[PDB]
Order: sequence, then structure tokens, then C-alpha cells
Amino acid sequence: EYQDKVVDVEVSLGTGFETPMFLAMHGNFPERIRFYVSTAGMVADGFAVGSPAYQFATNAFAGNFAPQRVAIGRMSIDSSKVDFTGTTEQVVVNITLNKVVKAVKINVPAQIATALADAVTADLTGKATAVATTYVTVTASPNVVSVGKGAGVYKIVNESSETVATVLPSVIAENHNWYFLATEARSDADIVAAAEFAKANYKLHIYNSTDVDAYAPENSAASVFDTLKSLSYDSLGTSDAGADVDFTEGSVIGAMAANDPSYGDSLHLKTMPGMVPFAGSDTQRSNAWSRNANIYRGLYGGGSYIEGKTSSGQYVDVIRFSHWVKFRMEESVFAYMKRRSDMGLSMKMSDEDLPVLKSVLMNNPINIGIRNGGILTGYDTENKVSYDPTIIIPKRANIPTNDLAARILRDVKVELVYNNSLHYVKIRASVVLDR
Amino acid sequence: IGAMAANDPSYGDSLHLKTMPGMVPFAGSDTQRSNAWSRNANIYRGLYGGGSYIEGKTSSGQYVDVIRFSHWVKFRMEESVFAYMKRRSDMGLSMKMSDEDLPVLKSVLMNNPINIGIRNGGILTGYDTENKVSYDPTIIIPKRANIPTNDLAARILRDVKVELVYNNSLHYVKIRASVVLDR
Amino acid sequence: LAQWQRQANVTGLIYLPVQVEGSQGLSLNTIGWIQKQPDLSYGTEVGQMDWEIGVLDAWLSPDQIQGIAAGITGLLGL
Amino acid sequence: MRAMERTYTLVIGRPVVIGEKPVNIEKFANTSKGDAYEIKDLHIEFNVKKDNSKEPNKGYVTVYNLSDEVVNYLSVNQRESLA
Amino acid sequence: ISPAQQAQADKRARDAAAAKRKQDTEVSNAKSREDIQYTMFVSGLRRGRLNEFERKNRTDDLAILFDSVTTHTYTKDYNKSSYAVESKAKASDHVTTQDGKFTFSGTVTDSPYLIDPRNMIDRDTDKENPMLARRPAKAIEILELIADSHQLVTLVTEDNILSNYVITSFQVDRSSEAGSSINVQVTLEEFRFRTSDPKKAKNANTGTKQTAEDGAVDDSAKQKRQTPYIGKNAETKERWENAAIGTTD
Amino acid sequence: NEFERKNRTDDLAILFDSVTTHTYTKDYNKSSYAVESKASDHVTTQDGKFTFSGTVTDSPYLIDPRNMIDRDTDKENPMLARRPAKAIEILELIADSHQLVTLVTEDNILSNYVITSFQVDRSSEAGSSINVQVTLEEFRFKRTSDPKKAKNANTGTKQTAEDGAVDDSAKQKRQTPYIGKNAETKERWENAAIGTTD
Amino acid sequence: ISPAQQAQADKRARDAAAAKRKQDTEVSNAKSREDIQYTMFVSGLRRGRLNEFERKNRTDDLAILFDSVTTHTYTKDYNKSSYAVESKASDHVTTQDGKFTFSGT
Amino acid sequence: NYGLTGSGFNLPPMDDLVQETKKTFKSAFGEDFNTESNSVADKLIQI
Amino acid sequence: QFKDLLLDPLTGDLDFGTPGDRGMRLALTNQLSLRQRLYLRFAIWAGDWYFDETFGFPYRTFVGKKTVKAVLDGRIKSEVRQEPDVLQITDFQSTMDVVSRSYKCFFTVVTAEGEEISLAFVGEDEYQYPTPPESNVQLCGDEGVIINFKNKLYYLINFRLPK
Repeated sequence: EYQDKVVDVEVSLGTGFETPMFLAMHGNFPERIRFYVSTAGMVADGFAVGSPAYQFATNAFAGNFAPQRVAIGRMSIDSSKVDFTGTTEQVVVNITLNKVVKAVKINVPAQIATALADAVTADLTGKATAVATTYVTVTASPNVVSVGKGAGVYKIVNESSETVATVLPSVIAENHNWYFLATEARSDADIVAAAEFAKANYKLHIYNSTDVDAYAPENSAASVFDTLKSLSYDSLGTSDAGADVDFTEGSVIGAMAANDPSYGDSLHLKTMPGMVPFAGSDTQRSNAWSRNANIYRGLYGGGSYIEGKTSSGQYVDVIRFSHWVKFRMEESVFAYMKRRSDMGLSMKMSDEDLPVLKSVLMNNPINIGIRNGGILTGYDTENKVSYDPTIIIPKRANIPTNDLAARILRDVKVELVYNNSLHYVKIRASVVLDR
Repeated sequence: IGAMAANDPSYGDSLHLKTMPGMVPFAGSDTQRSNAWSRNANIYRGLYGGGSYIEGKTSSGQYVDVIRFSHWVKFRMEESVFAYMKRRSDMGLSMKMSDEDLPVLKSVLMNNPINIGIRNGGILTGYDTENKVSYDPTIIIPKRANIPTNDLAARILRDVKVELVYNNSLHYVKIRASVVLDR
Repeated sequence: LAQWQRQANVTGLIYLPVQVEGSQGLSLNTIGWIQKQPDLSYGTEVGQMDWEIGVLDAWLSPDQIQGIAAGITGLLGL
Repeated sequence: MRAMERTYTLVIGRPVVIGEKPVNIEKFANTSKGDAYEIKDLHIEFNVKKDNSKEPNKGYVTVYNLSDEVVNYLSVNQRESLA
Repeated sequence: ISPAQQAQADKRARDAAAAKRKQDTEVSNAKSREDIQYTMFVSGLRRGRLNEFERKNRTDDLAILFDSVTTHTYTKDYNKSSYAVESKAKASDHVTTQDGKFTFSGTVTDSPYLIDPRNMIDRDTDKENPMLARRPAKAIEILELIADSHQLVTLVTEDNILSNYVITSFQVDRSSEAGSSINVQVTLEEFRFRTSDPKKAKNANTGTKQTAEDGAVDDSAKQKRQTPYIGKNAETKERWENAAIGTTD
Repeated sequence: NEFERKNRTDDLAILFDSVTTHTYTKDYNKSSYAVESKASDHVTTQDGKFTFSGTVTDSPYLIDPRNMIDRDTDKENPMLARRPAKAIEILELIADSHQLVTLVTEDNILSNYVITSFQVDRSSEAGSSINVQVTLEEFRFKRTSDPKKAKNANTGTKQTAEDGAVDDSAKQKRQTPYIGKNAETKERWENAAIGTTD
Repeated sequence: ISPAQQAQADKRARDAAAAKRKQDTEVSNAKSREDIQYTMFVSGLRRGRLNEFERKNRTDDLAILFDSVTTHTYTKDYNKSSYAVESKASDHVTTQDGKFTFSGT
Repeated sequence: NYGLTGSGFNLPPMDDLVQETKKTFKSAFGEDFNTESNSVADKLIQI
Repeated sequence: QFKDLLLDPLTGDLDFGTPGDRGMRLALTNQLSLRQRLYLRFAIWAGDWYFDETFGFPYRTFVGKKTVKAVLDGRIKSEVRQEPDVLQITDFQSTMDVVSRSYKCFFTVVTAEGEEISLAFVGEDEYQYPTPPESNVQLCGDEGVIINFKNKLYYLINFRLPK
């Protein structure tokens, strides 16, 4: 195009893997998924300050390893509630028609509950409705309405007729460049359904639960964590009082996103901004530990996470590594087959071409792992075994004739050893004196 | 003409921003200049703290410095081959279409026109990382087993092919930045 | 190899994988590069060109040979 | 383009004679021949101290490889005070 | 000479002067940032010392890696005094320790094998087009900035870790023997030795102080003009300062 | 990109037939006594040095005329042009006049460098050519001028300036006769108001 | 600047200062006790020097052995007046301190 | 100093006026105000 | 924290503000100050500003000449780091088109935010000097002491009875 300057300078702002997806309840756009780079964009989309999605996004962008670009899922709303089962100024924020920012105010729970409903009616009342029942329900008419917490102790509780188990198959179709999965419903049925979906699609599930049963005595299995443990599901659960209201899921995601899985970076002692220390006693913490329910603890002169143990039992950093190995090994072999088949020289099961896979696999996935410290190497003095990766390929004299008809190669095997981090240290000493 | 004359065509010297004494700046507005640009009608413009030409685009569309280079290649390639044929024919040993003497043209053409182009920066050379092709000049000559008998009667050699890549100058630059702050 | 050498000189990428699968013998698997171009010699017979390819690691691996893990633990020493 | 190089000049004049009016060393620069003995391009080392006290300010100088004529002119006037 | 030649003379002054401004200001920026530390990984990276290379964030803790380090050496020295006795022999007296010196040699190649982005040299190097990234050049303007700004370098060697070392000299040789690379040698020596809480601060000293040079009374000495006031709250100030402070006259 | 900027009258450029090695080095020094403690000011910077070796041959391979060595060299008979003698004549003049040379190198560009020594020899081997070595060091350099840029200056004590009508008397030179372009107006006033040196 | 850097410059000063407290302290106590006696065994060992090697305990008479010693040299020096003596005046000579050096691995 | 004095009429250079007015601007908005090279206020004041 | 007149990022003129609050503004946030400090530094061609011959960027060296992309990027990336408050440069996508002969690069810069040291020169004050009493309240007491006690008694009577 015609350029009217020899130089044009614009000074402006703004602009396993990183991007998380937060499955929220709202109607601010028709699509099922949208990407954002800052909380500012979500405000322009009619997200009220204090709203569930807003809390997650602001928490995720504040971490030391914040993701580059978050994603918001959409599940329909039918009604929303404001619960006042605790009170002292109880400012609330409402946005209607995408522009009407009416920050309702009230001061001093039925009185406040009814008082808040009365204040809303005093408004634009021609576009939204309110009614007290302790809690007060707020309903839109065909108008985008957003309700969020401004102050006080109340907590927002959105409700929807749609079910998470059915929406997730929908969001994936639109786009799938997202790895972390988080949900707002946080009911026992909703959480479990989300956990099962993450398995078949190889996604990492995260959830914070306010259940008091989390740190109940170990013999008592009543919390969600017990159900997932029984089903052997991998989902990074944890217990926090701010799990609602603030949706601290973003804080945890904020510590892992901008960090390549090949480094094997443990999540043991990292600090999560936004979270609040766990105040339970020593016995309670031991109980929760048996549950695989991680806790954020205020440590000696500080506060930090405790352990990245998933519900099944394996440390989280292992799970990301295992997924990262799956993805890269799959793309690397495919990327080579295309080249051969695109030159007319497609690969053949001739036993003279199969061995080439030794170099292809050792090249992209394996070596990159060693240079980053993810994969161990060397020798063991007590087990007397070496840690070097090994690869074995079957010869044409073993492939059953059934496979040759279907042109399938199976039973290839690979071996790896993972580099384990350090979590605890326990000194022991004894001051004996000479005689 | 005063800005291009005393300048060998092999250097590929662009005429983009040179200053022309005597001319007066074009006073039209921004919209007018955009209109004239679509016409391939170059304008002398008074620039930031100065005045200079804008672009050497001919009526067809190609930049002017290319056209001089293309003509300069035509002339030198033509004289160089002829200047060699005379020598052979003037020693009694005139060139023959024997397929044992044709290949010599590899050295004659690479000698006078092509190499002088590379030493002056006119012709590119090297390799390309995304197209995966090289920029080295290539020359292809047909063998006696392909020349039709009609040409042998007329003693004509045709269908020789040569390849070159031109070194493009720079005309515009457009910066883009964004001052993001840590959190 | 000649085209690869020219390309490597022009751009800079010189490292490519090298694998040799021996028969009833030791094998190799590492990353190599082109060291020295051989010398042509047009004569009466058909000539021979010898390419020197340098390799990063040159430790030969028993791999295909079986019964090596057990044998290694058998050796005594102090 | 040049560098930043040093330069200097040294002048020798007639003997100083005190009279009945203020003495100005300026007017004694010219020699009987007119122009004075000027020395420009010869390695010179000098040290000149100055102060605010009774004693006069004194300075020391050294010159290498002077022409015989100039040295002869100073062999004479050894009883006198050249400016 | 000619009037046109005056323009040519002016170019020399500007371009030559502008060159030192870029170098001088950049050096001035160093020695002003105190939250920056430079570390050089001579060796040991692949044996144990990998733990320290992970702690550096490319923003305030920076690591210097070299494509190859041919040799490194460490030599401490001591001095011994000696006095003579009437027995036609010599005795000894106290001794002293003379700091310590470290040197090493390395090479930076224009065809790297291990391009790790965490290394501060490879901040902008292109992954797929290394030779055009000008690695050999990119190392000189960063090594020179460290030395001429008098940074206190920390060396992470395989044998031990050294701190408070100051660079003294370095070399860069593009000999025809190798080409496409630079041979680098460096030497270092041990430089052995406001804000903040009032509790920890102790009695300081500043010596004799003259009139402040940023306000009036210096103008009367420098023979300049007093700055007029900005009017706000007039008739309240002027009555008081004019009576309690007066004017410098 | 910058070699083509050099013209043949102001920005002269020099190219050697071959350069074998060039080295660049800087030095620093520090106090050898333990400091009192941060007292990081106990260090000084020296001038960087640059040296290289080259050669000039009677049988050049590239005779690009932009090089100032090849100002007027014959195209077909390079050895009769006596190129090595052309280079030396240029080299001594640059060093003798103390020019602030600019070096364009592989990696960086250096400016304000002066030549302190060079060597030339013609050994039995490599006949018909000369080996050349050069050494350079940094220069920490610090009228018709715009009055807006002028600054108060000084010249110390001054005496009678130049051989004038009064300085001539001091040296006993005879007064310069006045050219009689006009001797009617100034004469009555010149002697009455300015007088004569006597 | 920002307070985030002030919380970073302190770390740079604190950790660096901690290094002297480690190295500087160890030498102080090492000089505050004269009981310990260090010894070095350069060659010698197998030619009957084992008689005294076994005397060394692990607390007071510490011993050091290198994996290999290639060469060791011992030398003494003397000096005399360079002017003719007055004559016997054999006192015109002095003894210097003997030097010892070796290389090991 | 440079205006009317007891010994006739004097002339000020440019730099003294520049420094005086820059000091005035500094006083207007505190010691933190920028007035060199890159400031729009600098380009206005010098012109 | 360098203060200066605010330049509109959208038009390049001074940011006089919206039609409802037209006026003049100073650049206060470090982000805004650094934006214009880079903009002016890159927009002024080297040597074209009188009173300072050394300021600006030398575009004439590259524009109109056959130049190497790698050399230009170094100079572009170097001018940025002349500011003393630049933390780092994140990414740099330098691309060149040979057909149109245009060059266009992208990159971002990260800078922190500081404190205000003193508010004396800007607007407001942070202290809360007391308010003089009214009428005979000081010498005889205040009625609020009765109102608060009455309210406490009423609320306590409210508390005990279950509700």
C-alpha cells in the first residue's frame, strides 16, 4: 500500500504447554471460546469486576510464570445469586447492556438481603430483576447482565440449566490450543465429569475445593479427593478457603505456564500470589496430606506451596513430562514420514528402512531432554544398571501377516529415566566427647 | 540524468532518495501524492529537513535501476562472446558445433559479465533458508544430439539459458513496539 | 555431500545425524559433520574418493549383541 | 583530521636596564638586529613556580642541541640580564 | 579551503563526537545499576554446577558461557620477609598474602552447536540461521561493557567458586589459522575488601560544606538572576519571607 | 554497505591485498593494596591497542579503483605501476600528519585511532611483495563559529601584535610608506589625532 | 528504579558479604590453635619412611599425600663480597634461605 | 547582570538564558522535571 | 518517573484530553514517559535538530543503500538500551520484503514502575489536620456521648431477645 513516510514509527502497548481454558458461565459473546491477553479486554466485553472469570484471569496473569494468553469458555446462564450468610458497606457491581456500570451500595442478613433487592429495583430496573429469599437472586429479558463482588463477605453463585459434561465436547471443536482445564461449577458431579474428559483428551485438570472434609480424619472418606483417588484420576486438587470468591486456580496455573516441561521443574516450594496460608493445626495437615490434597502454607518467615501430588499419587511435574514426551514423539515421527512420502519415496517395511527410526527418535525428543536436564544418564553403582535410553525395533520376520495387510507397525519400545528433585532433608548428629 | 550518468550499472545504485539540483518540491497534499504514486508518476518531495527524489519506478512498474542493469547485461554478454569467436576464427581455428568445443562457453560467459557483477555487488550469491534454493548463477548448453538438422544447415546455435538474481536495495522502514510493564 | 558442504558454508548449519548399524559387530549412533573433501583423480580405471566425516562421540555400542548385561556384572576388580 | 598537539615559543631580547620609570620587559624583546632569537621546534623541559609572597617567581628551563650562534650570544652578555 | 568544505569539516566533529556519546552514556548506565550481577561459567556446568545455572533469570542475574574453554589456571602468592643476624645467617619475620590471580582462554565460534537461550550471549541469536546472527561480534560489545564498567565478577568453576574478581585485560584474535571464530583470553584478580534502616546506620561524616549550588546565593556569586515565584498564595508568603528572610542585596 | 559511501576526494579508503591477522586488546589496573571497603573506584582504564599484519604484491588479483592505492594504476600492467611504492608513500603521510584514522573490522568499528609504529621489509622469500605491520591506539580527544555556541575564552597577557607601525620601530625597521590612494582627508586628521611613533 | 530492585540489591550485597564470613572466619580459628601440625609426604614413603607415616593420627598430625609427584628440587644460595678482602677474614659470606619446589597431580 | 548596569549596556549569550529558564521550569514542577534533548518542553523552550 | 508534557499516542499532538476535561497533562506513569522518550528518540533523524547535533537516529546510512538486515537490527536494538530504565527486550521479528523494498520489525520492551518520592509539587497533601470544635461543646461536653450510649443500650436490648 502507499506509504506517505520513509519511516513509520508506532509506539503502543499490549502486543503440555501454556494457555489455560477457564469454563465460565456468561453470555457476553456467542462463541464458545475466546482468547484474551489482559483483564482490560474482558472489561470491554462486559465482564463485571469481581466476576468469576475476572478473578481467574487477574490471578493467572499475576504469577511469576503467567501464561501468555488465557481462554474463556462459555456456558449459558439462567440465574445468578448473591449469598449473604455472613456480614459485618457491601458494595456490589452490576453491568447491564454492556455499558451500564451501576455499582449498587448498601450498608448496615435478611435486612441487607432485602435491602439489596430493594436498591436494585430502585434503578435500569427495566432490564434486570432482583428478589430476596437469605440470598437474593438476580435475573436479566434479552440483555447481557454481569454481577460481581465489590466488597463484603457475600459470594456469587451462578446457576445454569446446561451441564458441563455436554459443553466440553462443544468447546473442543471450536479450538483445542489449550492445555489446562478449570471449571466454575465445582460441584461433586461437575468436577468428576470434567476429570474424566481430561483423561481421554490428555489435558491437565485443576480445581480448588472449600470442603472441610478435605482435612477430616483419614479414616473418613467423604470428600471429592477420596472419590478421585479411588478412580485413579490425575487432577491437581488442593484445599483453600479462597477457592470460591477468588477462584485461586489461576494462581497455580500462573506458576507452571511459562516453563518448558523438559526442565522437570518441581512445584514443591514455589510461592503463589493471591492464595492465603492454611491455618489448620499439625494433625489437620497430616490428614489432608494423606488425601493428596495439597495446601498452601505460611512457612518460617514466608509462605509457599507444599507438594505437587495429583489425586492418583504421582508428582505433578512427572505428569506434564509424560504428556510432553507423548506429543513431541508423535509429531516428530509423523513429520519424517511425510517428507519420505512427499518425495515419492514412501517408507517401506523392508527391514532395511525401519532401523532409521533410531536417529529420528533420538534426534528430536530424546536429546532435547538430556540437554535440558529432564532425562537422567550415567551408571548406578548398587543396582549396577545404566540409565542410557534404549530403543528396540521389530524385524520383518516377526510382524504377523495380518499387520502387513493393514500396513501397521506395532510393539516398538522405548526406555527413559526421570530426574527427581529434592523435597525434604533431615539431619542427624551426636556430639560424643573423647575420653 | 545528472544523477545516474557517472555511475556504472553493475553497482545496482538505487535512485530512491537522491537529491536533484534544480527541481522544486512537489506541493500537493498527502491524498494527491498517493494518487500520483498509483500512476507510477514519480515526484520530487521536500523531506524532513531536506528535499529528495522518491522512487525510480518506470511506467511499466519495475524499478529503474533494474532496467539499466538488464540492458547492461545484454550489451556486455553480447560483445564478450563475439570478441572470443573472432579470435578463434582469426587464427584459422573457427569454432565448431562438435560438442567438444561448445562447453568452453562456460568460462567465457562466467569471465567477463558474470564475475564482474559479483565483485561489484550487483548480483546476489549464497543460499536461502526458507525457499531452500541457492542463488548461484547457472548456465546450460545444448548438446549436438539435440540441435535440429535445420539449424546445422544454417549454422545457428539457440536455446542457451542463463540465470541471475538481483540485489535489492532498501526503500522503507516501519517500526512497531509496545511498552508492556511487569506485574 | 558437495551440495551440503556448499550450503553449510553459506548458512552455518553443519551438524547432521550419523548412524551405522553393524552386523555381528559394534555399532554407532551420534551426530557428525563433514571434515575434509577428498581429492579427485581421473585415470584409466574408475577412481575412489574417501570422505572424512567427523563424529562427536565415538564410543561403540554392543547393542544387538546379546548376553552383555550379565557379563558386565561378572567382572571382578579392586 | 589532525590531533591535538603542543606548541611553544621562546624569545630572547636585549639586556634589561633599570631607569627612572616603571620597567616593562615587553619593550626589550627586540634585539639590535631587530627580530629576536626565537626557538620553536626543539625539545624543551621547563618548570615554573609562582606564589604570592616577597620572593620573586622563578622558573627553570632546559634546551637540547642549540645552534652554536645562539650559545655564543649567551656566552657574551654573561655580565648582563637578558630579557 | 571552500565554504562547501566547511560542511565536510562539521561532519567529522559530529560523527566522531556522537560515537563517544553512545559509548560514554552506556558506560554511565553501568555503575548506576546495583541490582545487576554478572557470572561466568568457566567449567563444571555439566557436573554439579547445573544447579547454579538454573537460578538466573536473564533480567538481573546473567550467565556468561563460552563455546569452548581451552585452559584455566589459578595461582595464589605470598610474601616472606627476612632479616640478617650476627651469625652470618638470615632469619624470618611475619609474612603476607597477596590476593590472587585467575586466567583462562576460550573461543566463540560462528557455527554454534549448543544454542541455549538461557545464556545471555544467545539473547537474540536466531535459532535456524546462526552464522548471520553475528555471534562473534555480539560477544565483544557485551564483554567490553562488563570490563570497562568495573563490575565485580563471580566465577563458577568446577573445582571451586570465586567471588569479587575484577577483569584486568583481554584479547581477541581473528587469525587466519582458524577463521570464522575469535580466540579470547581473559585475566582477573581478587579485589579483596543513602537509604536503609536508621537502626543499622551509624554516624557518618561529610566534611566542610559550602553553599548549596542548586539555589539562590550561588547566583549572586555566579552573577545570575533569581527565579521568580509562581504566584500561588501571594500576599501570604511575600509578607513573611521578606520580613523573616529578606533578599540577597 | 559503507565501503560504497567512500568518494575519491574526502573519505579516502585503503585496502590491502591481504591481511593475515589482526588483534584487539584493552587493559585495566587496580590497587595492589587491600581496600578500606563499596569502594569500587580503585580501577582505571587504559587505551585499547590494535595491530595487524598485511601484504602488498606486484601481482594484484583485485584492482577496484575505489581503493586509494589504485588511484591511477594501469589496468593491464600492474607491475609497472609499482603498487608497493604507492602504498608506502601513502602510509608515511598518514602517520606523519597524525590523522585520526577509522578502522572497519569484522565485528566492530573503531574511531579516533592514531598510528604509533609500522614496519616494512622485503625478505628473500615472497619476492615481489612487502610485509607490513601496523599498530594503533585510542585517542581520548576532548575561528569561524556560531555566536550562539560561543563561550567566554582567554588569551592571557598580550603585547604589540604583529609587525605594525609601532612594532617596526622596536625592531628598527623603517616605517612602511603609505600608498597615495588618498592623502587629503586622513592626513590632516591622522597626524593630529594619532600622532606618529617617535 | 523501583522497590523491587532495592529488594534485589540487598540480596546481592547480603550473599556476597556472607562469603567473607565463611572464608574469613575459617582462617581466623585456624590461626587461633597452634596444636595442629601439617606434614607433606613427597616421595620417600616406600623406602622406610613408612616408619613415621604410621605415627600420624587424624586429629593433630595431619598428613597429605598426592596421587603422584613428578619432580622435586632443593637448592640453597650464598653470597660473598665482590671486592678483594684485606686478609683470615673468612667472615665475608652470608647464607640465604633454602628453597624447595615440586610438581604433582 | 547583562542588562542595564553602571557602565553601559551589555549582551547575554544564549546559554545563560537557556539555563535560567530551565531552572525556572525545574522550580515550577520540582527537581524531577526533564528538560534535556528528549523533552517536548525542551523543544518548546529552546525554540 | 521522568515528568514531561504528555503526547497523544494516537495523533502525536499534545494530549489536551477529552472534550469534557480539556486541559494540559503531565506524563506521570513511567510507561507513558518511556513511550514518548522512545518515540522522539526514534523519530528525530540524526543531526537534524539544532542545538544538539549528536541526537537522533542515522537513517540516511541505511535507507537508499543496499544493506544487510542483521546490521540494521543491531542498531535498532542498541538505541533502545540507551535509556537507563529499560529492563529487557522480549522478542524481535525483523522481516524484509524484496519486492516492495520495505523493512518492518516488531518488538516489545519491559519497564518497571517506581514511587513518587514527594507530593509537594503535585496537587494534594496526605495529612489530616484536626477540625476545630463547634459552639460550647468543648467547655461543657458533647451530646454524641449520649446518643452512642443510647444506641448501644438499644442494640443490646435487641441482641438478647432471640430473633
